[PDB]
Amino acid sequence: SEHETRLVANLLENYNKVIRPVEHHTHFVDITVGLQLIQLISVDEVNQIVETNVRLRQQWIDVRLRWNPADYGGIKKIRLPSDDVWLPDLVLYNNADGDFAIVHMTKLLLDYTGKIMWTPPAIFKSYCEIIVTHFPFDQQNCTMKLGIWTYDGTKVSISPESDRPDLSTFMESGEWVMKDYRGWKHWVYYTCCPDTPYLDITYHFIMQRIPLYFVVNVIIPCLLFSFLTGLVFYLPTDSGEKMTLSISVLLSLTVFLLVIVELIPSTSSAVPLIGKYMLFTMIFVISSIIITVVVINTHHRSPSTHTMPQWVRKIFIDTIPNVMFFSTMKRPDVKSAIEGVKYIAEHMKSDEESSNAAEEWKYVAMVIDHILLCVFMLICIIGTVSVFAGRLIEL
Amino acid sequence: SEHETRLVANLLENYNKVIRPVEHHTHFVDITVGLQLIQLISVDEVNQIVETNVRLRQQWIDVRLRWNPADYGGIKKIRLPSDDVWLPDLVLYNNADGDFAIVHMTKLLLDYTGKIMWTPPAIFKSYCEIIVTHFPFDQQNCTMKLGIWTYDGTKVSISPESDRPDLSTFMESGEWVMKDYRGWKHWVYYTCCPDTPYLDITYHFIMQRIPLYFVVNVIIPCLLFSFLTGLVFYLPTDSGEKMTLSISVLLSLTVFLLVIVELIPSTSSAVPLIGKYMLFTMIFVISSIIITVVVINTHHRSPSTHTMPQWVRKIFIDTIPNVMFFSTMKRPDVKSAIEGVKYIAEHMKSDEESSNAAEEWKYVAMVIDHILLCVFMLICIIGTVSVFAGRLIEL
Amino acid sequence: NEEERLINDLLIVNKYNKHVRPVKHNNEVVNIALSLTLSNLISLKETDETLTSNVWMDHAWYDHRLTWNASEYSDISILRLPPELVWIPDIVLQNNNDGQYHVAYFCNVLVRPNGYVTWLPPAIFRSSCPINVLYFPFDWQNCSLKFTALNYDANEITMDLMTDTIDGKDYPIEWIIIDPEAFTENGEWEIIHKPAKKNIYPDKFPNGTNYQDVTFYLIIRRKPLFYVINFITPCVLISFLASLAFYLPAESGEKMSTAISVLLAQAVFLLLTSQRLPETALAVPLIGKYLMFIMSLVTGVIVNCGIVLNFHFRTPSTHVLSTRVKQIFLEKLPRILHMSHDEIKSGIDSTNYIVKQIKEKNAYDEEVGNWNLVGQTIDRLSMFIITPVMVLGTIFIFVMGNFNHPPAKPFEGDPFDYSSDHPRC
Amino acid sequence: ENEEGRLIEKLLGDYDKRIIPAKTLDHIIDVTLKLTLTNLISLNEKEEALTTNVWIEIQWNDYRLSWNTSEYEGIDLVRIPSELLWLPDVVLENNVDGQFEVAYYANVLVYNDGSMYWLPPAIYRSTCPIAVTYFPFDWQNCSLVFRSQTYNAHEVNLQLSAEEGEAVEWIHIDPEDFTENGEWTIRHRPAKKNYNWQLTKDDTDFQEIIFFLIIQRKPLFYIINIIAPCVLISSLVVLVYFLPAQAGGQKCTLSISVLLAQTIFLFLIAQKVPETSLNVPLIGKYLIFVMFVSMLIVMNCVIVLNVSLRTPNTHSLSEKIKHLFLGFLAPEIKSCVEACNFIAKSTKEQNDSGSENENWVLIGKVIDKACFWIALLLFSIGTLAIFLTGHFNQVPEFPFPGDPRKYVP
Amino acid sequence: SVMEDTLLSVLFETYNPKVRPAQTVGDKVTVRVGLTLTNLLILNEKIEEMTTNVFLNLAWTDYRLQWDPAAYEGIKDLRIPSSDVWQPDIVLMNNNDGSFEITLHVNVLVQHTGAVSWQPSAIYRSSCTIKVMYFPFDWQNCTMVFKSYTYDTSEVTLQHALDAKGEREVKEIVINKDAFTENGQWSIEHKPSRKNWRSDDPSYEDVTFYLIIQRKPLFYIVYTIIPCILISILAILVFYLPPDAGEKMSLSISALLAVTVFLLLLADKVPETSLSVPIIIRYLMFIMILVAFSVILSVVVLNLHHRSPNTHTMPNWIRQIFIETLPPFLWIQRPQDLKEAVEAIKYIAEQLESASEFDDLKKDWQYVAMVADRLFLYVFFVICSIGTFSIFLDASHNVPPDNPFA
Ligand SMILES: *[C@@H]1O[C@H](CO)[C@@H](O)[C@H](O)[C@H]1NC(C)=O
Repeated sequence: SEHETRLVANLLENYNKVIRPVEHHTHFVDITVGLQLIQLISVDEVNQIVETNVRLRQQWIDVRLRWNPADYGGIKKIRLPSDDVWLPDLVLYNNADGDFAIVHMTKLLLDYTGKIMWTPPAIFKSYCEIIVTHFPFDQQNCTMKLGIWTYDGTKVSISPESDRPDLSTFMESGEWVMKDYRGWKHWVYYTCCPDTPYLDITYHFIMQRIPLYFVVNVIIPCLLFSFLTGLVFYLPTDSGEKMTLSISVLLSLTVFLLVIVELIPSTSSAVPLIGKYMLFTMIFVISSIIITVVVINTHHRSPSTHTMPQWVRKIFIDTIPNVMFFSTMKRPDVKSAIEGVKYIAEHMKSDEESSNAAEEWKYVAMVIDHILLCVFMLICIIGTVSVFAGRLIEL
Repeated sequence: SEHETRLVANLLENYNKVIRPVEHHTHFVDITVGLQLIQLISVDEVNQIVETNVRLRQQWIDVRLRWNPADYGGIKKIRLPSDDVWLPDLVLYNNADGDFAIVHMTKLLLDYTGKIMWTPPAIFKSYCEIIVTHFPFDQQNCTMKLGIWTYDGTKVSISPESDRPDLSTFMESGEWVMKDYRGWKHWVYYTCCPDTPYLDITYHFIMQRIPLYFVVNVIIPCLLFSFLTGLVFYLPTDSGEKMTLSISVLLSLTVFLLVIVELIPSTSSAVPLIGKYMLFTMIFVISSIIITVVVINTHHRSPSTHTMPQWVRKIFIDTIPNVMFFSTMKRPDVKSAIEGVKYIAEHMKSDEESSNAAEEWKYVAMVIDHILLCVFMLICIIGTVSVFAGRLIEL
Repeated sequence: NEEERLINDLLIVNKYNKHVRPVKHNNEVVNIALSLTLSNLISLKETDETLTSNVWMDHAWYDHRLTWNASEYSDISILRLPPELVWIPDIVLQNNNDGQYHVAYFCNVLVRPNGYVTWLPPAIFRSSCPINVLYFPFDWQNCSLKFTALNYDANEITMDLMTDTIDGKDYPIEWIIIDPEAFTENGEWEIIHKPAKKNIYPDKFPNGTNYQDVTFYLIIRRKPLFYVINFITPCVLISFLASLAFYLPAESGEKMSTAISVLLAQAVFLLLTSQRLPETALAVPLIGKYLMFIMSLVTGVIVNCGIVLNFHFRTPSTHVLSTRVKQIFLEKLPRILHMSHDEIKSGIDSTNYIVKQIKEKNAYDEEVGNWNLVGQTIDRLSMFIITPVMVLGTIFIFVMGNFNHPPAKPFEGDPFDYSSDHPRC
Repeated sequence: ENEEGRLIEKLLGDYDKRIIPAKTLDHIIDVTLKLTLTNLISLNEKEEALTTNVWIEIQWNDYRLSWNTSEYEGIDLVRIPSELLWLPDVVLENNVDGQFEVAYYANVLVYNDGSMYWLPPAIYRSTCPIAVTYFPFDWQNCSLVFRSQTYNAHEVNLQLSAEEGEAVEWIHIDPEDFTENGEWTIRHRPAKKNYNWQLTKDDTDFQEIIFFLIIQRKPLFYIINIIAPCVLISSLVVLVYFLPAQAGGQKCTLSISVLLAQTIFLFLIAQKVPETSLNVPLIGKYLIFVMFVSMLIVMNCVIVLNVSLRTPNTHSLSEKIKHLFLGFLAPEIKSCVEACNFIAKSTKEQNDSGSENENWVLIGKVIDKACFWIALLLFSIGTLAIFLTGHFNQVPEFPFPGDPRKYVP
Repeated sequence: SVMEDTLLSVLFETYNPKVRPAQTVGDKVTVRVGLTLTNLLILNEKIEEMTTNVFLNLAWTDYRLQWDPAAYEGIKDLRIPSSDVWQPDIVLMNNNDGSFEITLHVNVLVQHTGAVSWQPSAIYRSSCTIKVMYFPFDWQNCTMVFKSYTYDTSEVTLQHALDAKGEREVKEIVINKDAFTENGQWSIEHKPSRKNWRSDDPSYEDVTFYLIIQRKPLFYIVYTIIPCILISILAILVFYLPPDAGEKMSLSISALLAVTVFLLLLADKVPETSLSVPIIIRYLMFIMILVAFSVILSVVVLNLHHRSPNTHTMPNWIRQIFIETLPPFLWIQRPQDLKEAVEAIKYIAEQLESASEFDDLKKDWQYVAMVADRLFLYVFFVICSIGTFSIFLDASHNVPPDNPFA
C-alpha cells in the first residue's frame, strides 16, 4: 500500500525508541498488562520450576505515533515491528531458569490515536514453592510476578487488564486441574522515600494434581505387598518356606522401591505421603520377617534341651485356643531276645514322650501364628486407612 | 578519554578488516598461538570426545594499526573489539561436535606498535581415540589440532608460544591426572606443489584415570561374588540349599550386570579389563553351578538303579581321602508269627545293605566337594591375580 | 597491499550484488560441484535414529564477476573473501533431525583470477537414518545424507559431483572422501561402503527445488563385541543352566528353584535389552527373537519340571499306578533311553498284627518307589528332547546372525564398486 | 515533548562505547559489585555445577554522561539501554558452560553526575567441585568468581559495593522473597576481593571478586528412601542364627537373599553418587561394609550347616572337640530267637548313630549362639559409627577458619 | 545478470517489506497455506509432543512486485531473499516449544505477475494430546495449526494450496514419495486439511493439518505381553505342583518378582497422564493380582496339607464339600520274663495301631488339600484365559475411524 508506505515513512522519521512515550517527563506511561495462559507445559517438583506457555498482552498510548486517517486514504490501524518503537521492559521477577524478558519480538498493532496493542508469546519458567506433603494428592499454588525492571511507578505504571488471567483458550493439562487463578497488583515502598511506588503484578494459579497415574503405578503394588507380608503367617512351618515367601516379598518391595525412586520426585523438603507409606510397608515386612524367625525358632524347639514354661502352657494351650471360635484347631538266647523286645518297647516309650513334647511346642507356635495373622491383617488395614484417610477426607 | 576516542576514530577510518595485515601480499603474518588449559570438563569414552575449557592466546602484528603515543596524550595501549580488526581464522581440526572456530568475540589488546594480544575463551570438544584395554587403570593420550582454515603457510604462519600448553591455572579434575603435555608444529605438503606448506599445531595431553570410583563400585562386588562362588562346596548336600545358594549368587551377579552396563563405557573397540574380569566371574559361577548339580546328582544316587563303578570306589573312597590332610573326615498262628519275624529280619538285612551302598555314594559326593572347594578357591585367587596384577605391576 | 585495491575494484567499484546469480544472461545454469569429506563419525544412537557426523562440504563454482587480470595488479593469483560478501550457493542437508540445515562455520572462499571459487566450510550434521533392527546386534545400517539446493531450481543451478584427475582424464568423485591418516575409526561402527550419487527425479519438473539431489551414503557395520561380551554369552550360559534342572534329582527339592531363577535372570536380560533398541516395528530384533525363544523354552522346562514333581510325589493313597503307565515308563522308555494260655495267644495276635502292618508299609513304599522311577524316566526323556532343541536353536539363531555381511556392492543392480581405488573409466 | 529525548540525544552524540571513560592516563575506573541471590536452583553433583539466579549490581562513573540538571528541567536520572554504553566486562569466570555474560541486558540508570547503576539479572552455572567424603550428609563450598575479562588492574578497580559506609562483604539474600532450595540450605555467604599474586597488575586475572556459598545438604530423601531401607534389610542377617540348621531351616536362603537385596540397593545408589574418585562416599562405605558383613555371615551359615549335618560315617566326633564345645562353651525256635536278637541289635545301632547326630547338632547350636553375639556387635557398632561420623560433619562456625568475622549483615 | 540487477533495483527502490501489499485501503491479501510432510520424526508421549520435518507451501500476490518481462530480456521470475519482501507471519500456533516461525529461510520465487511463492522448511514441535487408554495399541490424532500471528481475517484470507497444475485446492498434507521416510512406529491413516473459525471471535481463522496415525505395537507386544503370558502360565501351573515338593511358594513368589520386574521395564515407557490407564498397565495389574491370588491360594493349600489331628479338628462341612461332593466333579475319586515280653509286644502293636489311625486322618486332610488345589487350578485357568482374551479383544477392536471427521 502506497498510503501505508508513506505513513510508515513519515511515522518513524524522527522517532527515537530510546525515549519514553510521554508528552512531559513528569508524566507516566500507563500500560495495561494482561496475561493469557495457553498451556501448562510441566511442573518440576524437584527444582520447583513451573513451565507455562503464555501470551503477554500489553497496551499503552504512544503520542508520537499518531496520525490523521484522512491524509492517508482512511487508514486507521497498521502493524509495525515491535523493535521499531519504544517498549516496556517487563521482566518475570521470579523467573527460575528461562528468559527474563520477552524475546519473541512479534509485530504490534498501532491505532491512529497512538494506542498500541502488543501480544508477544513467551515461555515462563517461574520459581515456586512445591509442597510435597500430600503427594500425589497435592495442591500447588505457583505464581508469576511481573513488573517494569528499570522504572518506578511515577515513570511507568502497569495495571492488570482484569482481576483474573485469561484461560479462555487454555489446554487441558492431563496432569493438573486448574482450581483457581487470580491477578493482583501491589504497591511496594522503601525506607528511602514514600513518593516512589514500585509496582508489580502477581498472577497465581491453584493447581490440583490428578492422582490417577501415581495411584495405579505406585500405591496398588504397595497394597499388594502389605497384604502378602501379612499373609505369610498362615503358612505352616512344616512347609519349609516361610523365609522364602517373606524374603521374596521383601525383594519385590526392593525392586518396587527402585521403581518408586524412578517415579516420585527426589525432593528433600518434606516426606511425601508415598514416602511415608513406602517406609511403613518396609517396616511392616521387616517386622513380619523377624516375627516369622521367632516362630520358626519356637516351632523347632528341642524337647531334650528345652522344657516348656508353665505360663506358656497355661496361655497358649489352655486359654487362647478357647477364645478362637472361628478357627478349627483342636481345643539261652531266649533271654536275650526277650530283653531286646523290652528294649524296643521302652525306646518307643521314650520316642512317644519326646514326640508329645515337640508337638506341644509346635502347637504353641501355630497358635502364635494365628494371633499374629489376625494382628497383622488388622495392622495392615489400619495403617493403610490411616496413612491416606486424612488427605482423602480433606478433599 | 577524548584522546583515545580520537585515536580509535583515526585507526579504523580506512581499515578494511577483510585484508591481511601485510605490507606486501607476498609476505605472511606471523601469529604466535598459545593454549591455556583451564579445566578438563569431561572425557566421553563411548563417543571418543574430550571436552575442555581453554583460552586460545593469539599474538600478531598489524602494521595498519600503528600510532605515535606523543600525538595522543601518551596512550600506549588500547582495548578494541575483536570484530573490528582482521583476525586469524584458527579452527580446531579434530573438533567433534562443538564449535570449529572462536565464538566468544572478546576485546583484544593493541599496542602502539601494532602488536595485538587476543585471548578469547572457548570450549573445545575434540575427537579422542580412546583405548579401553586397561580400563579403569587406563592412560588416555589425545590431542587438539589447531590451524588456519583458509590460509596456507605462505600467507599466514602460526608458531607455538611455548613447547607445551599453559596449565598454570588448571583446575584439578578429580577423575584424571595430567601426566604430561606438549605441543608440536607440523609442516604438511601435498603432491600438488612443495612450495605451499600447510601448518598446524597439535597439543596433546596424557591423562591417567584415577581408579577409585570404578574399583569400589564394580570390582569389589565382583570380588565378593567370586569368593562366594566356591563357598557352596563346603555346604553339605543334606541341607537342601546348594542350588539355592549358588543360583542366588548367580542372580546377584546378573543384577550387578545392570551396574556394569550403566557404569562402564559401551565401546566395542576392545574388551576392557573389568569386562574380562566380570566374564571370568560369570563363567566361574556357572561352572560352580553345573558342578554342584553333578554333585547333588551323585549324592542322591540309589543303590537299586546305580551300582558303584570299581574305579570310582578305588579313587574317591580309597585313594584321595588319604591325601586330604586338611579335612578331618574319617578314612496254628504261631508258625505264621515265626515266619513274619523271619521276614522282618530279612527285610532289615536288605535295608541295611541298601543304606550302606547309598552311604558310599554320599561319601564319594562329599569327597568330591572337598576337592572342588580347594580347586575353586585356588582358581578364584589365581584368576583374580592373573587378570589384575598383570596391569597393576606396570603402574 | 594490492589485495585491498583488487577487492575494492571487484566488490565496490563493479557494484557486486551478492543476491544475484553469477550468470551473464538469465537463462544459463551455474554448475556447483560439491564433495563431502568425513572428518569423523560421531554417533549412530539407535534409540532416536540419528546419525551425527563431522563433515567438510567442498564447494566449487565459477563467478564471472570475480575475475581479474593478474598482470594489471601485482601477481595476485588467489584471494580470500568472506562468504557474506559474495554470492554463495545455499546447499542444505534436507534430511536433518535437529533443525540444522547449514554448515557450522562460514569460512572464507578462495577466488582465482579466472573466477573459479572454492569453498570448504565444515559442519556438524544430525541426519535421520532409519535403523534396521532385524539382525541386531550383528546388523549393518545404510545411513544417508541428502543435500538439496532449495534457493534455485534446476534450470538455474545444477549440482554435480566434483571431478578429479589422475593421468589427464577427469572422473567424478563418486564417494565420500576419507583421509586415511587423520580419520579415527568409530568406537562401534566400521565403514564398509561410502557411495555418492547425483539423483534426478523425472516425475518432478526442472523449474522446482525438488528435482535435483546429491546424496552421500554410508554403509556401516556394527562391531558386535560389547553385546557379545555383556549380553549374549551370559544369557546363553544362564539359559543352558535350565537344562540341569532335569539332571537334578527330585529328592533334592530344588528343580523349580533352579529353573525359575534362570527365568528371572532371563527377565533381567530382557530388561537390559529393551533399553538398547528403538520402538520401531518393522521386525523383531535378533536378540529379541532369541530372548523370546529362550524364555518360552525355559517356561516349558519349568512346566515339565512341575509335571515331573507331580508324578514323583504320587502315592497309593491318592493315585493308581495303571499297567499302561508301568509298561510305558518302566519297560519301554528306560530301555530306549539306555537308562541305568490266653496271654501267649494275645502275644501271637499282636506280633501277627505287627507283621501285617510292616508288610503293608513295604508295599506302599515299593509303589512309591515305582512312582519315583516313572518321574526319573520322564526327566530323562525331557532332557533328551529339550536340551538338543535349546542348543540347536541357539546355534542356528546366532550363526544366521553371524552370516549377515553387507552385500559387498551397494546398489544391487549396479556393478560399480564406488570405491576410491577404482574410479569409473 | 519529553526533555529526556533532547538530553539523551545530546549525551549519546559523539559517544563511543568502545572507549573506557578514563578521564586521563593513570585514571582507574572504580567498579563496585553487589550480588543478590534470588534462587539457588540446583547443585548437580554428577556435573559438579551450581546453577543460580542472581541480580548483579554494577556501579561505576562515566564522566561523558554528565549533564547540568538546571538546563534540562531538573532531570537528574535517565534510562539508557546497556547496549549503547561502555560497560565493564564483568563476567563469571568459573562457569561450566560458555556463558560468561548476564542473561538480560537491562537499561542502565544514568545520573546527572555521571554515576551509573546497572542491575542485570543473570543465570549462572558455576564450577563447584564436590567433597564426596560425607555424601549424603555433606556440605559444599561453592564460589562465584567475578572479574573483568577485558580490563586489567591498571584500567579498572573492582571493589565490593559499600552501603552506609560499610562494605557489603556478603551475598545479599532478601529474607522474605527468597525461597529455600529444598535440598540445600545456606549456612555462610561471604564475599571478598582476591588477588592472583602469581600475576602482575596486568593480565586481567590479577584481581577478582569471589562470592562464596557454603551450603549444607538436607539428606531427608536419602534417609527415607535409601539409608533406612538399606539398614533395615542389612540388619536381617543376624536372624539366621535363630533358624534351625537342617533342611527347611533356610539360613542360606535368608542370608543370600539379603545380599541380593543389598546388590539391588547398590544399583540404586550407583545412580546417585558423583563420579569423582578422590574419596569414597559415606553411603558407598556403608554398602561395602554391609555387603562384606553379609558375605561373612553367609560363610558362617555355611560353616554351621556343615558342622550340624555331620554324621558318624563322614566325620568322627573326637572327644576333644566335645570337651571344647559341649564343655567350656526245634529249629524254628532257634531261627525266631536269632531274628529277634538281630532286630534288637539293629535298633540299638540306629539309636547310637542318631545320638551322635544330636551331639553334632548341639555343637552347631553353640556355635550359632557365639557367632550371633559377635555378628550383632559387629553390625551395630559398624552401622552406628559410620552413620555417626556423618552426623558430626558440621559446617565450620566461621566462613573462613582463622577469620573471626562472621560476614553477615 | 546485469538485467537482473536493474530489475531488482527498480522493484525495490521504495518497496517496504514491513507494509502489507494492499491496492486499496480495506483490501485483503489471499494467502494459500499448504504443507508437505517430509518426515514424522517423533511422537514423544512422555511430553505429548510431535516432531515433524515439513515444508510450508505459501503463495500470495504482491502487486508492487510487478514488471513487464519484454522490457527485461524476458525475465519471467526472480529468486529474491525472503527477508527483502513482505511475507505473512504464518506460524505454527500449537508448538510445544517457543519456536513459532520457520527454521530455514529459503528465498522466495516472484513472478512477473506479482505472484510470490515461498516454500521454507522447518523442524516443528507441535503439541498434541495423547489418548492414553489403548496404549500401546492406540491411534493418535495430532494436529498442526497454521495462521498468521499478526494479521487477522480483516487483513489476510487464508486458503488451501493448489496442486501442481493449479486447478483445484489440495485439502490434504502433501507427501512426496521421493522424499518421505516412514516412521516405523506410526502409520499415517488420514491426513486431511481444513480451515477453522471461532464463533465467539470473528477475526480468527487458521488452516489446520490433521495427522491420524496408528501405532505399531510389535515392540511392546514382544517385550511386555509375551513374558506376561508366560508368567500367567506359571501362576496357573503352581496349582499342579504337589504340596510335598516344597516348591509352591518359590514358583508363585518368583512369578511375582518377574511381574514387578516387568513393571520396572515398562515404567520408563508409558506416558505419565492421569486421564485414563493404558490397557498395557491394566493388563500388568491384572496379571499382578492374579499372581498374588495364586500366592494366597498356594498358602491356603499348604496350610490345609500340613494339618493333623494333634492341631486341628476337621469340620463336617469341609468333609462334605471337599471329600464327598467336589472330587467326582473334578475327576479325582482318590515266667516273669514271658509276661514282660508279651506286654512289650502288645504295647508295640497298640502304638502301631494308633499311628495308623493318625496317618489315616492326616491323609484325609491331605486329600482335602489336593481337591482344593485342583479346584483352584481349574478356576484360575478359566479366569486367566477369560481375562486375557477380554483384554486382547478390547485392545484389538480399537481402530481409527474410516472418516477423519476433518
Ligand atoms: C546549570 O545551568 C544553569 C542555567 O540553567 C546555571 O545557572 C548553572 O550555573 C549551571 N550549573 C553549573 C554547575 O554550571
